[PDB]
Amino acid sequence: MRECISIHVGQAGVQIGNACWELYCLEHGIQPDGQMPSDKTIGGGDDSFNTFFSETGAGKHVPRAVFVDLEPTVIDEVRTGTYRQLFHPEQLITGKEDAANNYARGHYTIGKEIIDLVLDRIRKLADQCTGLQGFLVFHSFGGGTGSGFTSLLMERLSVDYGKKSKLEFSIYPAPQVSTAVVEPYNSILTTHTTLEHSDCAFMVDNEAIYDICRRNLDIERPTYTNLNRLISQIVSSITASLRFDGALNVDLTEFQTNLVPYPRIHFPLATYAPVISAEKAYHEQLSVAEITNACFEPANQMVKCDPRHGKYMACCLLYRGDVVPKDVNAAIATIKTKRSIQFVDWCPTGFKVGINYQPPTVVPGGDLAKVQRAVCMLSNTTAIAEAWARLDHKFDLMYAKRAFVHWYVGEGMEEGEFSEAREDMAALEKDYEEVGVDS
Amino acid sequence: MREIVHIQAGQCGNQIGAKFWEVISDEHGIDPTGSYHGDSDLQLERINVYYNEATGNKYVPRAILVDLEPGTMDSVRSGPFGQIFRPDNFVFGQSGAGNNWAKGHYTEGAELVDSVLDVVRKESESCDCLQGFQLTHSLGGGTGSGMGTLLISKIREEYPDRIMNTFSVMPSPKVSDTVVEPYNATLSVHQLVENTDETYCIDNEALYDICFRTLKLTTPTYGDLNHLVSATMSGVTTCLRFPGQLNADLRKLAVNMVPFPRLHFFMPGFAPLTSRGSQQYRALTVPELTQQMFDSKNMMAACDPRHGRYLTVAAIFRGRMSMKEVDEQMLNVQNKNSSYFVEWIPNNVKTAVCDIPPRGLKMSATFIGNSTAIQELFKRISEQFTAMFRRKAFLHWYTGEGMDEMEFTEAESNMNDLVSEYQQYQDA
Amino acid sequence: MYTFVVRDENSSVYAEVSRLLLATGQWKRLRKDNPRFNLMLGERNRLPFGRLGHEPGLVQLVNYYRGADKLCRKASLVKLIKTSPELSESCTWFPESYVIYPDEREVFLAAYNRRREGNVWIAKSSAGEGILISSEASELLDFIDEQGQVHVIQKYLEKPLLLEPGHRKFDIRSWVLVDHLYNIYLYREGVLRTSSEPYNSANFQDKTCHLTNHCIQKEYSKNYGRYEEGNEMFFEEFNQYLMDALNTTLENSILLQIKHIIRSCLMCIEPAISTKHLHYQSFQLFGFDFMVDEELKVWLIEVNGAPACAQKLYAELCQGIVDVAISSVFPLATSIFIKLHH
Amino acid sequence: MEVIELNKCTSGQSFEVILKPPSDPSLEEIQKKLEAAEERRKYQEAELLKHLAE
Ligand SMILES: C=C1C[C@@H]2CC[C@@]34C[C@H]5O[C@H]6[C@@H](O3)[C@H]3O[C@H](CC[C@@H]3O[C@H]6[C@H]5O4)CC(=O)C[C@@H]3[C@@H](OC)[C@@H](C[C@H](O)CN)O[C@H]3C[C@H]3O[C@@H](CC[C@@H]1O2)C[C@@H](C)C3=C
Ligand SMILES: Nc1nc2c(ncn2[C@@H]2O[C@H](COP(=O)(O)OP(=O)(O)OP(=O)(O)O)[C@@H](O)[C@H]2O)c(=O)[nH]1
Ligand SMILES: Nc1ncnc2c1ncn2[C@@H]1O[C@H](COP(=O)(O)OP(=O)(O)CP(=O)(O)O)[C@@H](O)[C@H]1O
Ligand SMILES: Nc1nc2c(ncn2[C@@H]2O[C@H](COP(=O)(O)OP(=O)(O)O)[C@@H](O)[C@H]2O)c(=O)[nH]1
Ligand SMILES: [Ca+2]
Ligand SMILES: [Ca+2]
Ligand SMILES: [Ca+2]
Ligand SMILES: [Mg+2]
Ligand SMILES: [Mg+2]
Repeated sequence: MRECISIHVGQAGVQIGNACWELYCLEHGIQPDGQMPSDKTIGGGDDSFNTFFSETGAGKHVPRAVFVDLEPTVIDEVRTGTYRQLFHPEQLITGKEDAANNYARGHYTIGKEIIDLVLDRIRKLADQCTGLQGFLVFHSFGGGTGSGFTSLLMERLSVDYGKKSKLEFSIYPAPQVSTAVVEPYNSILTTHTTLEHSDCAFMVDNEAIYDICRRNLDIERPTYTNLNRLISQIVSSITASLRFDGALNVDLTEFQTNLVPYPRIHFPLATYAPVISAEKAYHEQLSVAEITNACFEPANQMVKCDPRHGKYMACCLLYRGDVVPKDVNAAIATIKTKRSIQFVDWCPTGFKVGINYQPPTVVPGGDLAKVQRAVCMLSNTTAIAEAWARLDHKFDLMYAKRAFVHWYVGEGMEEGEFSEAREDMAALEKDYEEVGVDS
Repeated sequence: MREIVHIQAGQCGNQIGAKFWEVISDEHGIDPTGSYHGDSDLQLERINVYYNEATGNKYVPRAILVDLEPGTMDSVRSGPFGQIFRPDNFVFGQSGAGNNWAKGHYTEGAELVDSVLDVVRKESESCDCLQGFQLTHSLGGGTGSGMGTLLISKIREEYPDRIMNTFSVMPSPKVSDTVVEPYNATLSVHQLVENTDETYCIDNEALYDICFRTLKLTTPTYGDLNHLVSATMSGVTTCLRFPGQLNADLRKLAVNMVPFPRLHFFMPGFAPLTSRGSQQYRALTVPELTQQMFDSKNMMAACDPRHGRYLTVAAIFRGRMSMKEVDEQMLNVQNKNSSYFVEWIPNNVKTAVCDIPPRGLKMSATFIGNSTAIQELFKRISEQFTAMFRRKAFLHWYTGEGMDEMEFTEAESNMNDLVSEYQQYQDA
Repeated sequence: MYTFVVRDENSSVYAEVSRLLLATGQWKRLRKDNPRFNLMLGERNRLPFGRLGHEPGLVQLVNYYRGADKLCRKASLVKLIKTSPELSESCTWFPESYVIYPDEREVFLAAYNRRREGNVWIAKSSAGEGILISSEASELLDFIDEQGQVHVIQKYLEKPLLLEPGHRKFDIRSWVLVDHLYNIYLYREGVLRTSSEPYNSANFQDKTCHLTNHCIQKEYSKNYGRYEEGNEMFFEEFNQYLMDALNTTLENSILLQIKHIIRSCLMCIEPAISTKHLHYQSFQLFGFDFMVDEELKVWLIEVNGAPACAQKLYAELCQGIVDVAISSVFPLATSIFIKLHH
Repeated sequence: MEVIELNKCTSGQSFEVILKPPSDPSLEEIQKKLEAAEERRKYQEAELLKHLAE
């Protein structure tokens, strides 16, 4: 048993983290009190779930997590929430004033005054670990804290934990739910600074999640709560192998090994199915074939892009529920001769498959319906570079006029960092094109 | 939890200041005695942004009332909510400024400015995390214009890392015929361009035309104008005092609205446009709110938006309505008139929605635009300025207070530069 | 009020389409870099498909199919026909072709040895001129190495159908419109780009009776426009010729094969380029070029992704594009096409 | 079309299917960046106070 520590930064990180740990408790049968009746070994043990939960003598299971926000308003809800007894106050860290949607303010100005505090709080969790694997870091691209402080934290983590793995869960900005015109700036800046420090990052476009909620959950105007409960399902599907008994993706290092051939190109595309509304009176349960096929539909992806016009470097299929290998292999056979699936020449056309018999756990009173089988596909395709293209184009439009730049320079950041970050993104697009494009 | 300190200076500043406080006090369920009788718990969630507390649960407005004469501040005490204000926060002189910028900024005002900052300092010390200041004043007079900008400069010197926001009433020959107002306004704008992060251009020219042409008021009063000003100030501060995601604090607002430091002068807008004491029988739909708030006749700046381009826009819808329909309507406006929005600032229109509506309305919409068309306003002021200054007319009223002609030339040059900067981004 | 942008000023076809949309008074042209559009008349190269379909409140449509270049590149088309099981060697309407780099060199040489034991071929690339016809492989290989980019070696149809009087070669251009639903519409009006100089089996170097390009016929020919105006014969005349000379019809002897080939090519790549469930929609106009031998067998020569149109046919075709490819998605306030059902 | 590494347990199982074969900066440097940014802030504010003093 090797421990995993989750770090939630900024509003998006915290609120998404709330949803995840709520789902984890339900999945493992852990109460809001922290008590877990099915845990026969009191005050310790090295089970699979212990990778995410530590134990006390009173039989309390507390998440190996730290919450960090430069403003107190969001984490205050966690301090007074239904899961207040779950975390001990040390894990919840807040400042007085936030980064004001300004990367430079979160990274340089404010970030400098709380970084040592956060690291010391993280060091206390590490000391409780007999064999730490690394970290899972949740944050937005667009926020000043999610972007600026996170990149500072990742740099410090590589220094204090040079051997540990670090995975990202990143929220890609979407106008339909965005709160700042400079999010493209913040996204490029944090991606540039974090790139060499992250081993595998799962991007989630709010646009994709928003439309899925509208389209499949029939929600007219999706809220963060709507978005986050869906996001938590995807995150749960991905972390399930670390929290349960299995042989696929048992440790953080496996994610890089199975999904990331090239270090810089560490952004796997997540696709999830099925998403069914709980408001629908009854529902025809989808087969293994149907949910698998849906993994190659752009409308089910966490990032809208066209994998047909890119190449695959790796593909992992994560099933939860009533699934046997036989039906999966048959589903893949049908799909392979039906859809356009091209791998890079230096890679085998294959799928790594993991099955967890336990069906997806849903939040009681939520909008997602209970299904007997679900799947999350993790595919490293060059098609996700479309998201980099879009983001970089919006960057160029504003930066050409130097719009809003004075806000960053005012925080101590040099203008030269903009072009440096942008040129790094420019090389990143080229890398993707080299791998996935021909004549 | 992040406190704002409010300052009102001069006759206009105190009149619109008081009218602002009684309106928001109402919206937050606060009576003239300073006690909370509100039913909703939303009214109290962020009420610390504008109010302080005390034993017996007394909510005291974090406001400082300033003037070089006692007259207008006497009116504030007498009529409600005159007694909600902290008595020691009344700072006033006796001499007056005589509609003279120089007197407010250099002579008369200089003598009173220190006692004002002492009160500002005491308020700032009570704040867990001060975010900035908001000033209400006019630019045409002497105290609000001259002493107001002196205060802004001295406040910035002591709080250089805080946001400075102002509600600045621009002078109009239709409302006031005092001949030196263009001098006072031009001197003030010079100051604002340098020392504020956000300035709402509340134009008496536009306020008059709305009352005359739309509200059909043959002889509008200042009460009528302040009715429009009050509704606007409530609308533009909605995202600051209620639970929200967009522009929740002064700095985030400035970061979304101000792409270049000098271009921080906003055109406010509102719908529906109503008159005081006049009950509207039919509430507007989401489509109607959206069309009206973008209508040139609903702007408080007296500039034609069609004559320029929007750099950034903030929209606030209040009342119980469909978020879906609001999103649709705000989308079609941009898609219908995409040419008027600069293309080098993607998604430059942000929308917020608050469930709690203003008094007397089931729903309304407030518009905040950073448009290059605002150049027309400064261009109007500049012409009135040069007509007199090219002959040095009435200048002795200022040189008598120690000012030199060069200070006028510099102010004029800066405002003209501001106009040209707006023009260059209008042709980008 | 619908909105569109133009990113290809050189497109004569979509210049006319742009004119018609404005004439409706229900369309508005925006700056070419304004993202809030309904319709994009995109560029020919490196069209940013990745930025489409990400504008909330807008249904976006573009006049190109991402990936359709697989069909509109000479090297790409050859590889497509061979590898695609839907086509494969079960394709009897595509001349024997090989891709050669300055690779199927050995396979082409092996084919060249068998033909020698009618052995005339033609070398050409996607990048007027730039073409060489020869009976000797060494001449062709030297040219491919002489040139820079990749070329395609294809069997030259030695026995083409010849128009009389004149004894002259020719090719057929068919315009095909594929809409967002992947309906395949064949424009009823096609055109025959004819050669003016009589076909000569002996001399290949005098490329004017062998190449039927409109530019070459007006720059290397002295008989330009003598037989037909602008060396362009349309279906009504050609149909009458086939009836008088061969007692057959255009529909029966040729058009059936053309419709078959068109349907085959486009159905093959459908799963790769279809936008049915995409966040943005596509349509595109194609230019198919065919050859006909003396036995009235139709051959596919190539497919053009950015085709022009015949002068007389611009008004009708461009209007049809608006009716079927644009107004079908953005409705306003008998058909000239033949729907190739599938 | 080959299945490999089939692992089974009570919670579920995993395997791999092949359809076809193939054809950091130090703490020192970080401090130097953060303090260099802070100095640029201090300089910018110092100028503002100097300008306001004039
Ligand atoms: C009279 C008075 C006396 C009193 C003056 C109040 C005030 C407020 C302060 O700002 C300054 C102004 O008002 C200054 O006002 C000036 C004196 C010094 C005084 O000096 C200062 C201070 O005095 C006088 C005016 O400008 C009054 C205006 C003038 O239009 C130009 C006149 C037509 C003109 O006579 C013929 N061409 O209609 C009047 C139209 C305006 O009436 C006022 C009400 C009438 C006005 O309340 C309402 C507003 C909302 C309005 C629309
Ligand atoms: N999916 C999802 N996205 C969120 C959530 N909260 C914020 N976001 C997105 O995050 C971006 C804004 O960044 P925030 O995380 O809110 O800002 P921050 O990290 O708190 O940093 P500050 O600027 O200091 O407030 C926007 O694009 C939002 O759409 C959330 O709860 N769920
Ligand atoms: N394999 C072949 N056998 C006989 N003739 C051929 C041939 N390949 C090409 N041609 C002749 O070549 C001419 C066309 O050249 P080609 O179309 O390949 O180049 P191109 O793409 O620059 C012209 P377009 O795109 O307008 O059809 C035809 O008019 C035809 O007469
Ligand atoms: N909208 C509005 N404008 C006012 C009010 N009072 C004065 N003004 C305007 O302010 C200018 C006069 O300045 P004033 O504030 O009275 O002088 P001060 O006391 O020295 O600051 C004129 O242009 C008036 O039109 C008011 O209550 N409402
Ligand atoms: Ca245990
Ligand atoms: Ca590392
Ligand atoms: Ca005195
Ligand atoms: Mg925040
Ligand atoms: Mg061609």
